[PDB]
Amino acid sequence: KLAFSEILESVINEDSESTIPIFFILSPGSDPVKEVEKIAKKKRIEPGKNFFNIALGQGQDEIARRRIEEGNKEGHWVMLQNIHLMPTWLIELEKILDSYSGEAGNSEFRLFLSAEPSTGIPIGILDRSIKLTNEPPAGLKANMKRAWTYFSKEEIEDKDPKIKSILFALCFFHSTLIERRRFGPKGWNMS
Amino acid sequence: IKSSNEMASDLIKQLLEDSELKNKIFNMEEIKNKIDAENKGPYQNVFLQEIEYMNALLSEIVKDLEEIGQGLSGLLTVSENMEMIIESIALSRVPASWQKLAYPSKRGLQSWLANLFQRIEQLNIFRDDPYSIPRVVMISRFFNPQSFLTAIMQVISRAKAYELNKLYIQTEITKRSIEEIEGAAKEGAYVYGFILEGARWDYQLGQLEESKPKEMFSVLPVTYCKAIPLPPEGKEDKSLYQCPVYKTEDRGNTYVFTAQLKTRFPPRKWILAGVAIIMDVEGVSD
Repeated sequence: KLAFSEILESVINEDSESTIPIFFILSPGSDPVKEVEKIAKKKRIEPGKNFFNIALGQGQDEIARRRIEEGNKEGHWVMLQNIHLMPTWLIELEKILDSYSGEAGNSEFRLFLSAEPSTGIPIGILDRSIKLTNEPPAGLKANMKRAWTYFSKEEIEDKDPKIKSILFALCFFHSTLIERRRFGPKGWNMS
Repeated sequence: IKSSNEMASDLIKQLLEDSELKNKIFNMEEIKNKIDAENKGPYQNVFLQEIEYMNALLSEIVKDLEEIGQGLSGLLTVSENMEMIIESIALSRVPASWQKLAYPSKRGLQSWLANLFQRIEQLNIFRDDPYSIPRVVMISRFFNPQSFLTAIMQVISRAKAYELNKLYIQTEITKRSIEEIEGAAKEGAYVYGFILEGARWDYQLGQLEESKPKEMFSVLPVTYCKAIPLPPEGKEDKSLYQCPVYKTEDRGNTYVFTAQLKTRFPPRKWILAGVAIIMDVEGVSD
C-alpha cells in the first residue's frame, strides 16, 4: 500500500537521524535521486543549495570529502550516488564516518549514498547504513510499458505511422527477450 | 535426535560396501584379451573408452569413500576435502570431486548412485559377448554420447565406399518399444533414453504435437539413429524440426547433436516453444 515515495518518506523521518547513512541498492532502470529530492522538498525547504546531490567521479572525491565535512557542522544532508565507482575512496569514507560517530556535529544532518550491488564494497559502510532496494515492477506489460516510456514523446509523435508501428513491435520483442530469461533452461539457455 | 552428518555418510558408506563396488571395478586386460583386435569394430573401441572413464570414476568414489570411512571409524588426520565430501553427503548433494569425473547430470546423491549402477549395468552386458552389440543402445547412459554417434557413422563408412566426413546422423523415431528383437539393422543403431521437453511426441501419428497441460516431459520411443550423406546444398525442410539434444536439464554447453523429428506445425512454433531432447530428467522408468 506504501508504493515507494511514502516508504522512503517514512524511513527518513522515523529513523536515520545522523551517524546512520541512508543506502540505495539500485537495479538497472532505477533513479534514487528524483524520489529523495521530492521527499527532501516536503520536510525541509531545499533549492538544491542547502543539500547537495554530489555524483561520485574520479577527481570529485576531494569535493565530496569537503561537502560531507561541511555537512556535519552546518546541518544539511549530502546525497552521494554511484558509490561503487571508487573502491579505494570507500575505505577512506569508512574512516571519516567512524570519526563523526564519537563527535556526534549538528543534528538534522544525513548522508544518502547509492551504489550498484557489487563485491568490493566495504562491510563497515553497508553495516551502519539503513539499506533500501527500489526494484522496478517485473512483468511483460510493466516491461513493454517501460520500453515506450523510455522514448521521448516528442520524438515518436513526429515519426510517421509506418515507423511507430514497427517500433511498437520492437519494444515487445525487447520485452519478450527480458521476460524469457525468467524460465531457466526451457527459456534462454544463457543469461 | 537427528542422525549427524558423519553418521549419514557411514550409512551411505555401508550401502556402497554392501554393494560390490570394488568388484564392479572393471579389469581392462581381461576384456581386451576377449577381443581379437583384428575384427575389432568402432563400437568396441567407444565402449572400451567408456569403461576406462567409468573404471577411473568408480576407483575415485571407492578410494574417497574407504578413505573417509577409515578417517571416521579409525584414527587418521581428517583432510579439508574429506570434510567437504562428508558435508555434501549430509545435504544429499553429489560431491565436487565425484561430479568432475564422468557425466555432468544434476541428480540427488541417492538418484546419482542408482543411475551410476544402470551405467555400470549397460557395460556389464558389454563385457559378456563384446562382438555382439546390444540391439537397442541406451545413449542416455554414456560419458561421451557424442563419441558413440561418430562410431555409428564409422560402421557405415566401412560398408559404403565414401568419406566419413560427408555423413551426418539422421534420427528416425520408431513406433516399436524395447520389445522388438531385430538388432542393429543395416545403416543405423536403434537407440533409447531420449526425453523431449517443451512439446509432446504423439505415438500413433508419429509427429511432434503440443504438450499435455500437466505432463511436462514426453519420453521418446526407440530412435533408429541412421547415418546418411549430407544434402548437396544448404536446404530447409518444413516437415522436420531441428531440435538440439543436451546431456542434462540445464542445457548449457551440454549440446551433443541436432536431431530431426516430424512436425505438421511450422518449425518456428517449436524453436519459440524451446523444444529440445534431453538424456537425464529423473523421468526414466524403474
